[PDB]
Amino acid sequence: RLPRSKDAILLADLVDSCKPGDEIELTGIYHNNYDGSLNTANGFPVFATVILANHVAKKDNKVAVGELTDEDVKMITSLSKDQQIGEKIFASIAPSIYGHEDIKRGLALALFGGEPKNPGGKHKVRGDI
Amino acid sequence: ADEGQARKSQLQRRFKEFLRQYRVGTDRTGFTFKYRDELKRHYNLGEYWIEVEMEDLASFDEDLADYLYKQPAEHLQLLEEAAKEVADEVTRPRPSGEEVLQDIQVMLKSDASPSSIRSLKSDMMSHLVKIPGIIIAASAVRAKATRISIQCRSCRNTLTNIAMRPGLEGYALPRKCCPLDPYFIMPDKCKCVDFQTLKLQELPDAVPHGEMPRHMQLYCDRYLCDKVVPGNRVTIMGIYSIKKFVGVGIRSSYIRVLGIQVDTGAVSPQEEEEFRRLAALPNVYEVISKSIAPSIFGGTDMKKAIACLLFGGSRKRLPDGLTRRGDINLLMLGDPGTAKSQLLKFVEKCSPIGVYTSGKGSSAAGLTASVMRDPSSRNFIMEGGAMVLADGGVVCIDEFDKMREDDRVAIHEAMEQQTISIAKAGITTTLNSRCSVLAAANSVFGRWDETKGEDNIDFMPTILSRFDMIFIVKDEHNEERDVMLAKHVITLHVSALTQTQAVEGEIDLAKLKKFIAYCRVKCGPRLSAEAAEKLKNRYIIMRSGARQHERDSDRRSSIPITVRQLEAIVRIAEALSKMKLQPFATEADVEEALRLFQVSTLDAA
Amino acid sequence: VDLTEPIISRFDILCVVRDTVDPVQDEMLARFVVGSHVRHHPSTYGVEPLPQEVLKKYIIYAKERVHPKLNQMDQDKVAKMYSDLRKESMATGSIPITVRHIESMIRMAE
Amino acid sequence: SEAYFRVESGALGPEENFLSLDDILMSHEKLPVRTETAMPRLGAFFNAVPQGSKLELPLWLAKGLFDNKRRILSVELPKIYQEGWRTVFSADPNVVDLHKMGPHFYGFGSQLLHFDSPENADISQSLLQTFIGRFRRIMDSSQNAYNEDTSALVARLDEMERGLFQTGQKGLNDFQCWEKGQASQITASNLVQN
Ligand SMILES: Nc1ncnc2c1ncn2[C@@H]1O[C@H](COP(=O)(O)OP(=O)(O)NP(=O)(O)O)[C@@H](O)[C@H]1O
Ligand SMILES: [Mg+2]
Ligand SMILES: [Zn+2]
Repeated sequence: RLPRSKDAILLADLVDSCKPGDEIELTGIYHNNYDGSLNTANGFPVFATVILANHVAKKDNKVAVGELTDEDVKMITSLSKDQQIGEKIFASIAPSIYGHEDIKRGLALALFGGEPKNPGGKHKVRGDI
Repeated sequence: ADEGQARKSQLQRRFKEFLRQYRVGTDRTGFTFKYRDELKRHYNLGEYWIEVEMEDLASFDEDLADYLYKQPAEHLQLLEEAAKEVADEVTRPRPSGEEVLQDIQVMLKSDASPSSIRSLKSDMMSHLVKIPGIIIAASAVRAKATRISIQCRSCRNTLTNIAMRPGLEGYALPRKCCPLDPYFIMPDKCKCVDFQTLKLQELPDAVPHGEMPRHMQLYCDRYLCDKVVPGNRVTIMGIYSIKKFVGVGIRSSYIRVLGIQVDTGAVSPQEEEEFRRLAALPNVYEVISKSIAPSIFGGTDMKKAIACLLFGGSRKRLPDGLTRRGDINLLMLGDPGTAKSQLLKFVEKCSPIGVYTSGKGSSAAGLTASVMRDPSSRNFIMEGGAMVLADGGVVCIDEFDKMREDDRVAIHEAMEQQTISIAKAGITTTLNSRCSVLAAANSVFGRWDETKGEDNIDFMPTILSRFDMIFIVKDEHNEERDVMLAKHVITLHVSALTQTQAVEGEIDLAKLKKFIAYCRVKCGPRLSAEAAEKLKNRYIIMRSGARQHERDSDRRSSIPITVRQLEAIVRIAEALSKMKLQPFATEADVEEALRLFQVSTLDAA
Repeated sequence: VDLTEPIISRFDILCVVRDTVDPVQDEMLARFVVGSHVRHHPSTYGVEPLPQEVLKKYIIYAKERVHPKLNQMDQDKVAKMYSDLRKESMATGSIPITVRHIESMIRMAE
Repeated sequence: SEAYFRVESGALGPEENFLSLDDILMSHEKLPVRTETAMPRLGAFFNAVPQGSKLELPLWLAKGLFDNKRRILSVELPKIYQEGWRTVFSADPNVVDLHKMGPHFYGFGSQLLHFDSPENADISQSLLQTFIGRFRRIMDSSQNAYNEDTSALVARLDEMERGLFQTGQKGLNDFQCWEKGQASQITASNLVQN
């Protein structure tokens, strides 16, 4: 079936909260107003509608560094003190898969990733794995 | 109101005294009135503009600088009028034919750190802003009225010298003298200036992750017109403002430009002295070769070929009108992971004009030129592809083997004739494509497989002939080279933190770029007579060798050896001479050209 | 594999998984799979994992608030390793193209 | 002070300077002629060159062969000194490219008067009015183009006008160095390059 759609208005700081292709989660006021173009298109007193936005989240970016709390940072930095943190992270990738420890290790290294750099300001090399 | 006129007069007087009194220097050496002398020399040259630095204005009178930052639209008019009267008292008396005083455009610049397009929120409206970007489109110059005179259509009364507001905003004609719209604008009795709209794309460094690059409309005025072309990188100082002719209370925004800074051709005499010294010192060729891609270990002959490509030969127009290309076309076939793409990414950065394209990401129209319908006019218009955007420069086609054959066919005219002939949609022209093609590709079988021979190349002979030099850069395993290369790579990765210091026996990238531009515009060499004799004889021996190899194989070689290769050697020698700013190519220059082409010909054995 | 060298060499990490028979390992794997199926009803680890919410927070923290620098990595050791890795690869069938594998090691250390 | 100075150009005078490199290069430029009598042994150059032959040969050689009786050859003006190009100069002297139209335009034109052409007066008046028209732009550009690329300004100028431009630039640079105090320092000569 064809999908339905709605227009939404972002104001002030909510602009640039999303881009095309973003699976957003939008809170807003469902607002309606008279529209003569829709009236002549439908032949009835049909009112256009738009969502006056009040919050935009994303359903893939469920966590972000701009939302991390001091307690989250504290427990993260406490976990890093453990000498088993590498093994814990490797065991934590796809825990419902038995074995494949080398695969989990490689995927952890790719998931965290290296550091991009540009020595001399003239020669780029990627950081991603 | 008299109080308002008093305020305007006081601010104009303060700007006048800034332009009259500002000095640079010290009592230990001396003083020069910077803006007085700039006004005098520019007016006597007929330039009628100056470039007032905001930092200098702040040092003289901080309140004026703050007012000009917060309210530039109000105060730039006063500053321009102040500059006009200062120019009058500085230049008069003037000779015959120069009695009438001319208006002065006060451009301005700043040392402040720039903002960005996505940083331009609503609170920046009507303020001075300084943003970087790339010009992607440039309008043709059009006339905008600065003062008009309007005549009543019925009774022929006239209102004259009505001041038009600057920028894209217009003026409302009065509805009282007669009819409801009594007036028409007199086309003769009005004064107009050049204006030009541009589109400034956000810097690729500045685009946030996952976003498309934004772009901003610019308005350039008077002497800012044609100061920048598409493909240039600029810092634009201007006034963020609304156009003033879905939703209701919305107005489109643009930047009224008042200062353009090309972030990277008029060289200073000091820079010219430096370039002449560089051309004069004996090992400039090796210095340039070391300066090209200094982070890339080895590949010194390929770097030398890239040097010859960057400097290029000399275009020649012969008595019958036929033109010979000076540009050098360089193909780099070979194994993967061999810094070919990095060398292309260096050349794009280093060439005075440089355009980087992926072969797989390109199309025939997008490379040469596109014909598209203008949405606002219904006519078909021309759009420059990469080879037009790179005219007078280098095209870096990476992953060149991934193009479809019909798209590689499109560049045949532009590679050799250096023109793009178009006959589409009723518009028929011959654009210029005076550019060098630097291409990179991998073997047919991934790595170069020596057992399969000529099957490692899928390119046609016709397009292979158009490349001046063809490198088959094989990746040959060797423990000593591998150890030294790995040490170089690891130290390079460690050196990402050490302040970007320079190196002995090397030219900085910016200085090398400017030196290439200087040598390109200045020097066009030729061959010496005995050098031409040597090249003639060696060409005969080379052609005989190629013919005998083809006969022994009983198969035509993939890479041909033709008159284009002779002329390729000619223009390589001319490029080597142009590095040294010599009017002639010696036997040694031809010898180095033969050596480079022999490396590129062993790669075709 | 049927892939070519220019596309193989761009992958920093190559992984091979084989479903070879080994009855003790098959018993362990099958018991774990049945355990997962009964555990997740709608209703080699030895270390215990993090909770996945904690792991997401950990990853997103580490990718922004941390930028590992490189100052010393035993250059001669890595260079010797890469050189004889190239020597052995020349005789066999996987492709350490020159710098990409060196930089893969640098990226993995980071 | 005792700096090197080239032998000055005497091209505008009744006769050019013997030792002037500029005059030598100026007189090297070729000049169309018609030969009035056949010349043996010179068919290797242009065995006899026949009578009535059109030739282009150097101005020094034309002056050498030319006697006022017009016994050996007749001398014809180059196109840039004939009436159409004189009219082009009369239109606006500032836009013509005297660097491309012979680099020694005024010197060649002045020595072209030696052959006693019937339009010598027209040539002389054209040269004088061309110089008068171009003088103000030369003066302003030379005396106000401070510390910048002078290539576009100096491009369209003949060698005499280029010398005037360099004189004006030298005066400007001298005064600016004085005003900024750099003239007081004692410095090594240009020969420190060696
Ligand atoms: N000699 C070298 N010196 C320094 N870096 C090198 C060298 N050879 C390869 N590299 C690095 O290897 C990486 C890949 O280089 P690249 O520019 O893609 O070579 P390439 O031959 O064009 N790869 P491909 O597109 O598969 O042919 C980059 O990080 C380069 O800096
Ligand atoms: Mg590539
Ligand atoms: Zn009226």
